[PDB]
Amino acid sequence: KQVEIFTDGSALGNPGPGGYGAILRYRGREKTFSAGYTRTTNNRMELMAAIVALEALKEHAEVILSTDSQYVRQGITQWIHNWKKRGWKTADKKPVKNVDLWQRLDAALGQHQIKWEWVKGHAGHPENERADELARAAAMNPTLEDTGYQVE
Repeated sequence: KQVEIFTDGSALGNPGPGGYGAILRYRGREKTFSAGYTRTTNNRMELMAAIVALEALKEHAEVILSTDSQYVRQGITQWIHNWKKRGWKTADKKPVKNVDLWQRLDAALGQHQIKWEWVKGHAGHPENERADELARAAAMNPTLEDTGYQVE
């Protein structure tokens, strides 16, 4: 009884309009999530896609989460454990970039058993390609304010 999640996010500027797409599959069926923000970044949308998909889980699960985001992979596999040791601050004592979303992702995660699948390209990954199409459509017609976005 595993849940398969496929996520992607993108933006059209640095900061610009952006959006996310997430696909959840469980016991044969599929659910889709997508929303666009007026001023955000690619990395924030890559993170938001995973957050929204995991927050949709209403009971503890065994999850296989597939994403091609290098940023999410680096946070999960390289950075988050050390950021927690340092109180979510860098060496210059500033809050970690996108700390709001990393902390929200950590809350959305830790209740589930997650196997991360770090995919590279779209070839052979149709759900990831569709998640990208959803994110791009959302970026072309954004409705929400990414209140946590901060310059730099």
